[PDB]
Amino acid sequence: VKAGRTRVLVELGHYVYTLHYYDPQISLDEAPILEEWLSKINPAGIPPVPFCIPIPQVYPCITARRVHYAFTSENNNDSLFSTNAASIDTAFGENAAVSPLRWPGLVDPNYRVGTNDLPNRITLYNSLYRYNFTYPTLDGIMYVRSA
Amino acid sequence: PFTRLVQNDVITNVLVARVDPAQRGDAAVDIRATHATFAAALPVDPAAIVVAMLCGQTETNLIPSHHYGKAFAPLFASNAMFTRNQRAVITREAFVCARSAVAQCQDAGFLVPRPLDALRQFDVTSAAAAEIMHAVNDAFKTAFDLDGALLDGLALYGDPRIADLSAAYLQYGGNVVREHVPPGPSHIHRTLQQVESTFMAEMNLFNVARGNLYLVQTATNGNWSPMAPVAAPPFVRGGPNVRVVGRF
Amino acid sequence: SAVAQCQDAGFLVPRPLDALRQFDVTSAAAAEIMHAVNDAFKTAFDLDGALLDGLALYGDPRIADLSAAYLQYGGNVVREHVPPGPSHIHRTLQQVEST
Amino acid sequence: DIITRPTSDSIAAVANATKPAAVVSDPQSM
Amino acid sequence: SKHLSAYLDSAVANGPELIVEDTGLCTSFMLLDNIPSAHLTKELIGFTWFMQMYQMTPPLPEGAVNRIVCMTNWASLGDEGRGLEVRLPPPTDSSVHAYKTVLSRGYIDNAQFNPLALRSNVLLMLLQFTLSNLKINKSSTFTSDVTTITSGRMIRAFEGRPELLALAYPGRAVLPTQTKNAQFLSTAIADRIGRLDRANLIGGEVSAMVECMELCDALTLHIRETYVMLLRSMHQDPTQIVQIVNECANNLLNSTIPISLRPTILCPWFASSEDLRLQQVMHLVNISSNTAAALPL
Amino acid sequence: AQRQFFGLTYNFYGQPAPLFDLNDLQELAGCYARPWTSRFSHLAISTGSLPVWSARYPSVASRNIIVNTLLGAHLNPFAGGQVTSHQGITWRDPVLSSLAPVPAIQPPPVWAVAENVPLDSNNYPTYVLNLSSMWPINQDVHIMTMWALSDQGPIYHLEVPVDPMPAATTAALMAYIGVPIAHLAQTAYRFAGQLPQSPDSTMVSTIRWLSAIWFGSLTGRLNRSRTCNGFYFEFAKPALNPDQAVLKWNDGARAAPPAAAQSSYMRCISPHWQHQIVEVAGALMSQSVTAVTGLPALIDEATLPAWSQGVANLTGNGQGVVPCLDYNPVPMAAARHLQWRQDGLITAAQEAQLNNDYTAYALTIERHLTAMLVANPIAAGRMPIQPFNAADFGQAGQTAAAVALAQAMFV
Amino acid sequence: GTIVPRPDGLEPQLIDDGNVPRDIAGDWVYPSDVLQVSVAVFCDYVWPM
Repeated sequence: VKAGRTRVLVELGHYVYTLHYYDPQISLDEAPILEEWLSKINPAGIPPVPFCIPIPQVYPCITARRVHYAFTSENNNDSLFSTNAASIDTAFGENAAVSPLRWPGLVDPNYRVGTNDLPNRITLYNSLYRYNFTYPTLDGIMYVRSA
Repeated sequence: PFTRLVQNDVITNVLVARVDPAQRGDAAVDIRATHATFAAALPVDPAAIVVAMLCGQTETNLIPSHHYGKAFAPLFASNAMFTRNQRAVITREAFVCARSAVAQCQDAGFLVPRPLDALRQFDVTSAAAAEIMHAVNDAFKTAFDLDGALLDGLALYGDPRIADLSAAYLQYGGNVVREHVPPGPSHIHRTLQQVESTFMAEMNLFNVARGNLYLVQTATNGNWSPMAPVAAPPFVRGGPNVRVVGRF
Repeated sequence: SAVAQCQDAGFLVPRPLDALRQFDVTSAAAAEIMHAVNDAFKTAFDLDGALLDGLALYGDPRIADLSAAYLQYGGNVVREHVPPGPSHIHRTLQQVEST
Repeated sequence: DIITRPTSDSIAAVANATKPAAVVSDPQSM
Repeated sequence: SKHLSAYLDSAVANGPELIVEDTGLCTSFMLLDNIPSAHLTKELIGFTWFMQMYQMTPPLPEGAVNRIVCMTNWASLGDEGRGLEVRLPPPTDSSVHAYKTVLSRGYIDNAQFNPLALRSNVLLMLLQFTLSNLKINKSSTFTSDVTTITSGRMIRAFEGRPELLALAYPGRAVLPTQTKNAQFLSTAIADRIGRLDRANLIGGEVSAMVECMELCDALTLHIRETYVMLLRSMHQDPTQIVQIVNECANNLLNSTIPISLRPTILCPWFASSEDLRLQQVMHLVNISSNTAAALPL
Repeated sequence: AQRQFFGLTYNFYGQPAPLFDLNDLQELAGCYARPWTSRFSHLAISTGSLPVWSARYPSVASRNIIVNTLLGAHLNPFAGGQVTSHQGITWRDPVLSSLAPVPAIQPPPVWAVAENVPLDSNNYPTYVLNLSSMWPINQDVHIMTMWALSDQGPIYHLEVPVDPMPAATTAALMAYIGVPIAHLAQTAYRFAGQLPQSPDSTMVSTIRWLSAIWFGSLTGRLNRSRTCNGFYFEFAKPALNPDQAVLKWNDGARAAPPAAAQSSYMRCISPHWQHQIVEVAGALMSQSVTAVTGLPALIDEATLPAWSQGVANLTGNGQGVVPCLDYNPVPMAAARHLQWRQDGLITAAQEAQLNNDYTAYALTIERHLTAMLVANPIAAGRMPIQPFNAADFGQAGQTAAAVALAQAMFV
Repeated sequence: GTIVPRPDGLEPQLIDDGNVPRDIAGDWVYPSDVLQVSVAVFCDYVWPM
C-alpha cells in the first residue's frame, strides 16, 4: 500500500472516528499514525479511526506536497459548523459557512411558528413554552380537619 | 374466591410466572410446571378463637358511625397513599423501556420497532441481556432517585430475553384462570424511539460515522477533505478485478 | 395622563408630546412612571401614608377608568364606575406640554 | 433637589450587558 | 421490627423525584471552538477580528474550526440535575468511554471500543441522554431592553449569568468588520426574539404560562414537552381528589373543597389500575414466597 | 355504567385491504403492551414540539387515523363473535388485552376482509361478563366509529341544558384556568378511558360544558365581553400561530341560558382539521362524553358520505333524528372576528388585518397537506392522511347555520 | 455599521442599507441607532474621512 501498488477497502458499517489537524505549510506523512493505529487492533476490539485535516488558512499560502492514505466513502461531515469564523474569508482551506438550514426560525422569511424537521434534521433556534406550576400539598387542596 | 364445600372448585395452587411459556416450548404443559406457586400457612389455636367468639362485648350505647369517625381521622392526613401510585408509574415506564432495550439487541422479539437495526450486535446470549437489563434498571434508579428493589427479580431465572408476567390459580376440578398482566401505554418508550430515529440521521454529532474506509496512497498538494470526498469511491465491492480476502 | 402618553395605544388623552421618541412602556415600565408621579405629589403636598401606591405595586399600572363591581349568583353583574370630576392641574399641565 | 430613582435590577443588568467600547486601538485607523 | 415498621407506616418518603425544573436553555448541543484562530500582529494584519477587543462576548464560536457536539445540560441554570449526563469530547479526542457501558469492562483495552457490541452501547447512551433531559421548562422573569438594539419585545434576562444572555439571543449581536460570522448574523430577522405570548390570569401576578423563542434545539424540546405531557396525565381536579378521599373512607369523614380560582396547581398523584396491577405483581415477584415472608404482611 | 355500544369500521377508499403496514402496527401498538389508551401518548401542547412535519405520520391526525384503520382489522368479535387473525397477528386472549403473532399449534381462523362493518357489543358475550376490565375498549371503538362515519373532519356532539352550571363543575373549572386545550383533552380521554363510570357523574357534566364553551368561543359568541358563567376560551394570535387555545375566567357579562335545551352534531367540512391541533383535541374531548353516555339520538344522514347512509343504531332520517352541522375554519374565523368588532373588542381596521393573517396561515396548512398527499399516495398500501381534492379547501359548508346555533345556544 | 476591509490594497467600504458595500467617500445619512452601536468603527474609518 505504501508503495502505491495496492488499494484496500476495509468494510465496517459504523465506527468511532478521531481527527488530527495539521498545518498545510510543512511536510507531513500520515503513515506513522496509521501504523500506530494498526498496532492496537486485537481480536477483542479496535481503536477509533484516525483522520488528518489541514487547518484552513486566511491567505493564499504555499503548501508542501504531503501524502495521505485514509478517507471515507460517504459524507460524514455533518458535525462541522464553520471555519475561520472570526475572519473576512477563508482563502486556501475548505470554506464552510454557517448553513442557514439549521436556523430556519432566525433567518428564513417564510418561517412559521410551530414547525420543524425533527426526524431528519435538528434546528437550534425555535419557539417553546415555559410554565409556572405550583405544587400544593394535600391539605392545601381541601379542609383537612375532621369531617 | 372463597369456595365452600365444592370439591371440584377447591383451589390447590396460586401461581405466578416470570417468563412467557410461549417462547420456550411450554404451550400445553401443566400450569404447575410453568408458574411458581406460593406456600404459607399460619397455625391458629382453636381455644383462643372460641373465647373471642363468646366473649365479645362493646360499649352500652355505641354509635358505630361516630366511633369510626374518630378512629379513622388521623389516617387520611397526608400524601402517603399517593407515593405508591407514583412508584407504580415509574415501574411501568422502567419495565417497558427495559423490554424494549433487550428486544432491540436480539435479532427479533416482542414485536417492537428496530430503528437501530443497521448497527452491529453479535453477542445475543442471555448473559448480555442480563447485563443490559441491569444497566437499564440502574439508570432508572439513578434518574428518579429510587432505593428499593425496582424491576429486580425478573432476572431470577437468569434469562430476561423472555421475561413476561402472568398469574393464575388452579382448581381441583382442573379449571384454570390464567390472567395476563400486559403493561400499559408508556410515554418514555415512544420518545426513545423518536430519539433513535433522529440519531440514525445525526450520528455525526456523536463522533460516529458510517460507511466503509479506504486506504490509497495519495500525494496531494492542495485541499484535502477525507470526511467529504468529492469523487466517486474507487473499486466498489463487486467491481472488476476486485478481490475479497478469505475468511481466515 | 402621564402613563397614557407613554404607551402609544392607551387611554385617550391629548398628546402634545408625541413628536418625542419613546419606546412603548410595558407593565413594569409604567410602574416606574407611576411611582415617580406618586412621589412628586407626596413631596409637593407633604403627605404621609399611601396615596397612589397600590396602582404601582400591584396589578397593571396602565389604567383607563377605575370601576368596582360585585357578582350575584343569579348571573347579574352590578358595576359602578367612578369617573373623576373636573381636574385643574391636568388642564394646566397639558398647556405646559403644548407650549 | 430633583427626584430620581434607580431602575429595576433586571433593566440595569440587560443595559450593562451591552456596552461596546467607544474607542478601540487598531493599527489601521487612517 | 424493620419489616413491621415498614409495613405499618407509609410516610417513609422514598417517592420518585418527579419535579425537576430548569431555568437555563433547553438545549443539549454546544457550539464548540475546536481549533483556535491565530493572532497576527506583524503580517496579515486585519484578516481576523476578535470580539474581545470590543469587550463583547461573541454569540458564536470564532475559532479556526468549529464543531457541534452533544453535551447534556451544559446550559442548565437552576435546579440540580438528574445526576447522570452525556458529555462527548470534541472529535479531536478519543470519545470512546461514552460507549463502554456494557460488554467492555474486562474485555477490551482502555483505548479501544467493541465493534461487535456497538448497537447496545449506542442504545444505552441514548437512553441516558433521554433520562438526563427529563426536566420542566420553567418560566423566568422577562423584561424589555432600553438599549438601542431593542426589537420592541421583552427578553429573558439571565441575571447572574450574563454569558447565557449573550448566547441566548444571537440576534442582539453587535457587528463590526463583516467577518464570516457577521455575514451570517447580518441576515437575522429583527423581532424573532423574546416573549411571544403569555397567559395573564391574575392582575399583577406572574404569568401562568408563557411562549417565547430563543436558542433551543428541537430534540430536547420534544423530550421535555413529552415529560410534562406525562405529568399532566397523572393529575386530576380537586373535586376528583376530595371525592376519591371520601370514597376511600367509605363516605365517612366527608370533607369538601373551597371554591375559588386555583390558577396553576398540579398534583401528580394518580395512575391506572393496570399500573397498580403491574406494580402489585412485580412486588410479589421481588419478595420470597415462603411463610416467613407473608407473616409480617 | 353503560353495558352496550355500537360501532362501524372504516371505509377502504377503493383499495382492497386495510391501509397499514407491519411497521405501523409494530410501532403504534407493539411491545405486547395494551393499545387501549394510547391516543394521547403521542400528542403534546403544540405542533412545534412534535415530529408531525415530515417522514411517516406527517400530520397531526396521522397517527390516530392509522390506529382507527388498524382496529378495523381486529374488531371481528363484535361483528362475528369470534377472534380471528390477520396477516399472522391476533389477540393474546379472549379479553383482547394485547396483540401478538399467531401460535403455531392452534391458529385462530383467518379474518375475511371487509369494510364498513357494523359492530354490536352483544355479539361477544364475554365482554359484558368482563366489563370491569374490558371497559377501555368502549371508548376507543366509539372514537373510531365517530371518525369512520365522516369524510374530512370527525363528528362530535354538542348540547347545552336550560339549567345553570352545578357548583361542582364550577370548582373543577376554576382549577383548569391556565390550561391549554390539549392538556384538557387528555384528562377527558384519560377519565372515561380506564374504568366504567355512570353518566350521572360530575366529570361527565364537566366535560359536557367544556365542549359547549369551546364551541361558543370558537364561533366568537363567547368573549371577554360575554361569557358563560365567567368562563370562555382565548385563541392565539393568527400572526404567529392561531392553532392554540386556553381556558379563561373573567368578570365580564354572563350570557343567559337558552329558552330551550339545544343540541346538535358537528364536524369540520374541510381538510384543514387533519393538521390543526385545536380541531383534533376538541373533537376527541367532545367524543369522550358521548363514549360514556352513548349517543343521545341518531345522526341525520342528509349530509354524510355514501357508506354512512342508514347505518343501524347510528344514522337515521326519521323523526327522532338530530341534525349535524359543519363548518370551514376560514369562514368561521371571519365570523369570529366580526363578532369581536360588534362586541367592540377590536376596530374595523384590526378585523381586516386578522382576516388576512388567518387566511395566510390557513394557506400554509393547505399547501403543506396537499404536498404531503402526493408524497404518500394511498395506493402505497397505508393511509397516513385522509384523501381529499383541491376544491375541498374552499367549501363553506353550513358555517352560517353553525354560528346561528351558537347565537341561539348562548343568548 | 459594518465596514468591509478588502485585501490587495483596495481601500475599505461601508454597508449600504440595501446590503451592498459602497465607497466611504461621498454623502451619507446615519440614523441615530446605527451610530450608537457602531461608534467604535465610525471613529476610525468614517470620522477621519
